[PDB]
Amino acid sequence: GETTDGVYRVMTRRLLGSTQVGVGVMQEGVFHTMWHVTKGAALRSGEGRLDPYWGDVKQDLVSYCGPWKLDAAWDGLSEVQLLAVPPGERAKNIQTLPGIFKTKDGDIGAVALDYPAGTSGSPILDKCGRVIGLYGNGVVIKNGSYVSAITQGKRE
Amino acid sequence: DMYIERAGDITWEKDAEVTGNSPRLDVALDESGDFSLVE
Ligand SMILES: c1cnc2c(c1)NCCC2
Repeated sequence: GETTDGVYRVMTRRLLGSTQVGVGVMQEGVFHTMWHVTKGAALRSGEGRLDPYWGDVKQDLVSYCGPWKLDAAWDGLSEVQLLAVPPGERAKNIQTLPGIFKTKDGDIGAVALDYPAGTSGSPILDKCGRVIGLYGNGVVIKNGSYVSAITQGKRE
Repeated sequence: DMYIERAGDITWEKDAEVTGNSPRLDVALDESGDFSLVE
């Protein structure tokens, strides 16, 4: 299968035609996506198979072929870019200044950008091109708009 | 059966479209990984 670093669509042929259920990141031989995209199922890459290696429903993250490799963090001050990969559409960068999710366990950056559910797993990057988290787990605020957490895993 | 297809490189784009606001929200995260607003 294709092991080149970069952003990938996650597709299924179980439903009508070929449907994009999410997106993920290949980095250092490991595939990274949100748990709600794959539900922890195995994935195909050409004739090859990717097996889950680590996952956590509460963090809403999963890694395949090895442990979670992404460890960059939002600096709390600068604009970032969502590398949105929408269903049936070309990868596109969107720059934004994150907001904050304040929780009883600390604060997390959040991006107020609304894309189709199949865009879940798209990477959020800093100015060095490092992935600071994945887009697609968030909340719907008063005015009906979507705000995603910048969800990042731990590199053991 | 799920499969992956490459969509691009991961790089910062100079002069990308700039949008979105920056809301500061009080939220709760449950055991199922669902975020909710605390009001
Ligand atoms: C973009 C990414 N994920 C989601 C949405 C949008 N909307 C609904 C909940 C999941």
